[PDB]
Amino acid sequence: MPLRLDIKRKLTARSDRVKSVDLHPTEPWMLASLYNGSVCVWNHETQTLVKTFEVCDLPVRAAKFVARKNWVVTGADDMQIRVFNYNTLERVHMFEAHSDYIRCIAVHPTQPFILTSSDDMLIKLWDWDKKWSCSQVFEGHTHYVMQIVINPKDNNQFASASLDRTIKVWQLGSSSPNFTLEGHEKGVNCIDYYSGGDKPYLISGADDRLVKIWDYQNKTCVQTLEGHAQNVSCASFHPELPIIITGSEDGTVRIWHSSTYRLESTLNYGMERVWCVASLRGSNNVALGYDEGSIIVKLGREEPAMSMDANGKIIWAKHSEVQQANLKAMGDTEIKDGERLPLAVKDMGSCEIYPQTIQHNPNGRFVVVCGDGEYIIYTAMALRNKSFGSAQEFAWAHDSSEYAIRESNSIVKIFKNFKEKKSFKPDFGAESIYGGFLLGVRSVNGLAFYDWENTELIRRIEIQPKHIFWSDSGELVCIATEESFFILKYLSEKVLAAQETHEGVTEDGIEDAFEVLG
Amino acid sequence: VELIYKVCHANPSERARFIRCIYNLLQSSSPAVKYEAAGTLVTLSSAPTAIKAAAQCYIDLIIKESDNNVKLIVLDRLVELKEHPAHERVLQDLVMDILRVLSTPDLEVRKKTLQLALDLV
Repeated sequence: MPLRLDIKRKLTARSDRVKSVDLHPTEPWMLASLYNGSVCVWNHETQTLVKTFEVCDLPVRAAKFVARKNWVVTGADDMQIRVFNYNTLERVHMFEAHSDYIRCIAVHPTQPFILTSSDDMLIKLWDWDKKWSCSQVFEGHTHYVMQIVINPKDNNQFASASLDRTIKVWQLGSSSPNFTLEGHEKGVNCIDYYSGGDKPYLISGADDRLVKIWDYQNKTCVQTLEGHAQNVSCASFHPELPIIITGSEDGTVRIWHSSTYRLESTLNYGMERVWCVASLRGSNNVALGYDEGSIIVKLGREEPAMSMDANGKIIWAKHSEVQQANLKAMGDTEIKDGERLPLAVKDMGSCEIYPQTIQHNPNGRFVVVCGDGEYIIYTAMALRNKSFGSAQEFAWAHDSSEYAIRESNSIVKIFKNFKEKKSFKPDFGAESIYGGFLLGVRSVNGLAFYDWENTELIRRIEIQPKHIFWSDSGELVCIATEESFFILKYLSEKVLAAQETHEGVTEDGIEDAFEVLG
Repeated sequence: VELIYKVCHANPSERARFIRCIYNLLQSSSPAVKYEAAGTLVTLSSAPTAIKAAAQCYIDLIIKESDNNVKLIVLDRLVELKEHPAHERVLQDLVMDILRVLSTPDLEVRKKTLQLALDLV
């Protein structure tokens, strides 16, 4: 089922089997805990490795940051959790967290607690402020406690997953698990919550190849996710996007839409055996631990799709008083420029496709919802189906009753009145499109401008753009470029002689028809 | 042999000389908005509140150059972050409110911040 994604490899690092991957609670750093006996952290934005800590000489399964103390907790096959200062580089504390190696650690920023889960079938609580005294010991799990997560609706609650085919929800107060969920059938590798103030969910992953979704409120199993085609090592929920990201020991990661569980993507890397997953709680970074290293990956959807016409129908999709599937929104409010204005939505009629991009017409007569290689046109404020068309991309031009589309045949297309224009068809190839009157099409390390008159190459500007937008006179253009910005002059008369003559080269243009104004 | 006619040409070395050369070609009312000076400068007070407090000072200075009466001391440039349009969205004053403090951030930053509210406005 369609979803705004864009998987990007933010940083990779090669090392012996990383059991845990973490994002720093408040920092842009991601910590991965390796089987090098070392845990290493790298800030995968500037691509700087901030620090490493040698916890043990035998594997460190878990590592997490207790950001407030400016300390990191690690649990290694020393059967200890050792604490270090990540800016004063020394070991803050050393303590025996368990009688066995520590698979996962969870940190409660609001309490002094870390509870750690270990394969001594017990999860123990340590309080950093007491100098890592044992606050509470939880006895409930009768098997290897693979992972621990804290519920974000009550931090006093956590769930622990154990290979005993349950995930047990426990409270701090109570050694014993205050209720048990039987979340899986072939042991539970992982537990995660689907984050938020109104989301009572659990996930279980198991070596029966499957990840299962559970609702902790209702206690039923919402659905079963195919997971992988081999034992699901870990599974987690993405917060923002409706998906579940799972990893398997087959070296494959799969992304599943959390609305029908149909395969959004399968990712392999040449690192293989993907042991863990974790997700950033502020959303759009997930990190996955593999045998041969760790990766931090960045998921797509960073920005919203919307457009403001002149009718006061400012239309978005998703959001409040609007559904994603259907289309709506209005914004007729003019309250003070210094704050964010209300939603001010008024209801808007039918849709039939998903909005990859959803946009009102710039002067208010059309609405366009674009999605899945198709555009559907709905009427400005009535929303009856006006028109239809093809569009992997749709952009309104300046004309906005002429628009540019990428129909993805290797020629950038113009559709006029939502009907295809074949008097427009670049003598460039295409790789991408910029709208406005002279359509910019990017191909062969060039930006070429084409005529909506006879589709000849007017000029080529040798710095490719981000965008072309053309003024509403179509003589002046504003080019968004990595250069920074251009304003160019299209001299109309010069173009008419040049285009007719076709003195403008197929892939290089005529450097006179356009001139660079500034 | 230092001073280039260029922007750069590459590499940390050229880059380090370059901020020296830039300060020459615009000395006028401090650097104002710190150049490539910013990178070393944080480490210069790694102990830990003092960096923010300092940073807050520069940010306040930078906003505007006011009258400069008794505790109205903001230098740097007169317009470069203005103050106070009525069409500016979501306004300059939001950052100005931080500087009004009870302790709203921590004490070192607090002492700097109270002076800094006084200083801009």
